[PDB]
Amino acid sequence: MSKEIPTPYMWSYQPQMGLAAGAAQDYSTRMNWLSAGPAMISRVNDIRAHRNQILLEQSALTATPRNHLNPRNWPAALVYQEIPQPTTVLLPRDAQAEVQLTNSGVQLAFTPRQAVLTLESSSSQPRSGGIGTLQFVEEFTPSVYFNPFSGSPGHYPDEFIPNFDAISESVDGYD
Amino acid sequence: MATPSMLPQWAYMHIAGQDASEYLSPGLVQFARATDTYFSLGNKFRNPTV
Amino acid sequence: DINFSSLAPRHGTRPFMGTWS
Amino acid sequence: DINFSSLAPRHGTRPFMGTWSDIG
Amino acid sequence: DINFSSLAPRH
Repeated sequence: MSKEIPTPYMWSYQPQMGLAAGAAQDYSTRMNWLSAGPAMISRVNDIRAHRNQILLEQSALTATPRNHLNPRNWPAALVYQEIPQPTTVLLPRDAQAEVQLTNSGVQLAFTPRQAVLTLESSSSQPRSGGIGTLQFVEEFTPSVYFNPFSGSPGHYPDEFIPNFDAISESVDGYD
Repeated sequence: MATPSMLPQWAYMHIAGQDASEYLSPGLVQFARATDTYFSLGNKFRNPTV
Repeated sequence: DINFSSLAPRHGTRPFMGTWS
Repeated sequence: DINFSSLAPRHGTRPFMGTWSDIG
Repeated sequence: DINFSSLAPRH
């Protein structure tokens, strides 16, 4: 079952169809090479234990529940809305009580009655698509797979493959 | 927790964490200061700068 | 198309209205 | 003495765990 | 060049 306490899987980035461009083992870290002493077995793999533990906690707090590593499209509720709020325009003119003045021979280039109009306005409809880059970090905390490739295929992460498509369940790269 | 996950590795290896004079045992710290005038031990250790 | 005559839209600009202050 | 003087009775207080001494 | 700050404890 358990084969080590393994290095996390770092997800890549992409210009977003809703994929995270697969993931791959972290190889910008030690903790699985050689040369030190045998008294560092609980001084260097206690480190690696600690890193993984911080990851499980970190992922659980900051990540929405999902049935898939890469959903390929987040719902409109779960993209995180950063769209603007309402605003007000003070309209500069009467055009229904300072136009009978120009018909009355007045040329123009606030002296008539104190009618001033305020107009409200809103902002866009919800969008569904790939996740933002600020919210990529919180949705893709590195994953620790603790029993690598154990059990039947069909519970293996195939979403760590940067060629896989989960809405056709095939890997096609045209190579 | 919710802290950086490379924090335990960094702390150990002195890329981040605490100054070697809070990391070292207190007896060694006073030993180094006493014999500072003829047998430096300051350059044998790292201070994290962040 | 075979048209030589514009439409009018038959409605002025902006449906949406603001309150007097 | 043709000269200047500046804010100097206060110093860079930073720790060897952060190059910036915080502000509330 | 110039690499790293003072890496010696202040005694």
